[PDB]
Order: sequence, then structure tokens, then C-alpha cells
Amino acid sequence: GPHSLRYFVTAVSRPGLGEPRYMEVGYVDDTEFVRFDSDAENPRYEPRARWMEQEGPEYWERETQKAKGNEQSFRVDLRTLLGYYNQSKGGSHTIQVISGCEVGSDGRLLRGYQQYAYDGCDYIALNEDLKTWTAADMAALITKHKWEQAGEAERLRAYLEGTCVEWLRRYLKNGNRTDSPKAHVTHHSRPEDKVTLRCWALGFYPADITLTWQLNGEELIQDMELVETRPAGDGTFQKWASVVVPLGKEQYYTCHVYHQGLPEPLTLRWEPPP
Amino acid sequence: IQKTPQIQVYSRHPPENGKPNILNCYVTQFHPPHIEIQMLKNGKKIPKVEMSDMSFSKDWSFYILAHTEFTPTETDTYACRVKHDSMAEPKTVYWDRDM
Amino acid sequence: RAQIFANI
Repeated sequence: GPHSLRYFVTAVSRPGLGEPRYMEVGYVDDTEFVRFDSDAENPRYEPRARWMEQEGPEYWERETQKAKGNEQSFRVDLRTLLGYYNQSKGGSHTIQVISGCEVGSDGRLLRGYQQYAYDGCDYIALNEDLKTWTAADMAALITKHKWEQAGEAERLRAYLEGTCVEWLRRYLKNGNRTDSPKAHVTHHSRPEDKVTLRCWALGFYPADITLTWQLNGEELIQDMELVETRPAGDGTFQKWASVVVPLGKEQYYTCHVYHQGLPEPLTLRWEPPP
Repeated sequence: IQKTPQIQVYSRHPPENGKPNILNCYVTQFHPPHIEIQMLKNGKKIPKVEMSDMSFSKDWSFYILAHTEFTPTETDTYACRVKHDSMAEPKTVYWDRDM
Repeated sequence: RAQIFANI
């Protein structure tokens, strides 16, 4: 199926407290594989996926010096944006970028992209055509005009069609995992002709999962409570879904768990101890 | 433009009284990135809390996971307390062992 | 490999 290489960059000023903090984080198919964090005496690129130890010292040195140069560019940009928006030199501000390529299973580029934000709002984006920009406000129009006058789009297209695709192929080669959920139902009291049935999924990877409760062959959507899927902190994820049911009718409800690691969806009910 | 953190407090493994475990405070959907996270046992700050690296999502918002080693018991209360510029006062969320 | 960014 398709694959992607994306970098998520952050630059955050902290006036009067130090130099901006700069981070560059890389993802192959949405799994983090490298990170650079400027907050250090002699900051360096670090692997974040174990298979990255395959790259030799020259790789780490090159990526480190390039990140340091990127960091210094964003330090300038933070100052430039104060001028564009007529903002005080005293406040903290944040630039973020997501930049990368998505390729199909045939190795062709499906989409290259680069999106900037300033203080949490869209600022400028590269259009699908890889030739033009969409500015979000008047300040980003200044950037757009500058990048249009500088042949920036062609430089970026060369990166997205060339370097990005080529290294993505190398990383996929070097890095080529599911863990099925284990599920169970717990039982808890409610104002007390009612009981809460909570269906748990634990120990699964990747994070994508769907939990439903059924009564009389139909899914309960009204009043089903769900938590956002969350990290266990060991590389696996958790989720639960709960419903309030009448006391004594627990066996009329069924939890269904759907996940890519499973041969077929799980079906389960509350199992009162013997 | 600011985004208020969403917080979940929960154990890594189903909690069993007397059995060592890890208590997580997962904090998501916030902006700006600066945030101060503490965990609290019976109303008092826990000194050893670990912090994952911070990341951000496609919608620009940041997320981070705080955790501490703990051994639950029937009566001890745990909480996570988050101070962030989007809120006038720190937000406290208590651990519910059934969630 | 991350690109070299251009100043805004």
C-alpha cells in the first residue's frame, strides 16, 4: 500500500529566557524514526526507531549540521514574523511546518506537500501542483511573493520528487508489526437499577481501532461513552467504550472490537465470575 | 489563538492493589507548546514524574505523555494537574481506577 | 532526509 516520509518542525521563541527551541522530527508512515532537539550544548540527530542504527556516522553528522542550519533560519524567521505582524519583541511565538511525500505502492509520488503555521494558524502551503503557494493572510503574501521571485517552488519540487522519495525508499528497505488487542468487559454500579458495562481493548498496535456495543443486533450510538485512544507508554495503545444498561440485562449486550491485527472481529460480553 | 489541553489519567496495566504499575497523564490538543504538568498523590506533588518527548498533530496541536511509577491501594488518590496559558487556573484531573 | 528550509 502507500507510504510516507514527513518532517514536523517546531521553532518556539522564548524572549529573555534563551534562544528559540527548535525541533525537527521525522516519520515513516506516521511512526517517529529520527529527532533533533536544539535544547542541548552540542545538539545532534538521534535515531528514534532502532533500525535506524544501520545508518553510519556520516549520515548522523550530515543531518545534524543541516538541522542546525535549519534552526538558524527559523531563528531569523521568528524575527521576520514580528515585523510582518507588527508584534512585540517580548512575547513567545511558534512556527511549525509539516513537509513530506506520500508514495504509492509502485514507488510513484502521490502527493508532495509543505504546510507552515504561525501561532497555531495556517500561514502558507504548497499547492498540489508543486508550482504555486496558497497564503492564508496578508503576511503570508509577503512570503509567497518572496518565494515566487526566488524559484523556491522548483527547489522544493526537486526535493519532494527526488530526495524525499529516494530516502523514503531507503528507510522502508531498512525498516521492514501489529499487536492484536486483548479485550475484556468490566461491570460497575450506577444509580442502582442501572449498571455500566465497559469494554476494554488493551495492548494493541497500531492505534487505529473501533469499539462498538450492540443490543438486538444494532449498534448503540446514543449515550455510548468512549475515550480517545491513548498510549499505554510501552508502545501499545488502549481504548474503552461503555454503556449503561438495566440491572439484570447485562447478557443482552455485546461488545465488538475491530482491529487490523485480528483474523476476525472480537465479540464479547460481561462474564460474571463463577 | 490558544487551544485548551485535554487530559486523561490512567494506569498502564489494569490496576491491582499492591501491585506495582505506571500511572499516565496523557495531555493533548494544546497550543502554545509551553505547558507545566505535575502529578499528585493524596494532594501532594510526586517528585519523580517522567515526560515523553513532545509531538504535534496535523491540526498543529501538541501532545505529551507524563508518567510515574506507583503501586495502587484501595485508598490512595492520584491526580494530574496542568498549567497552560489557555486556562486562567491549573486544571486538575483525578485518576478513576475504573476508567 | 529533511529539506533545507527557505526563510519566510
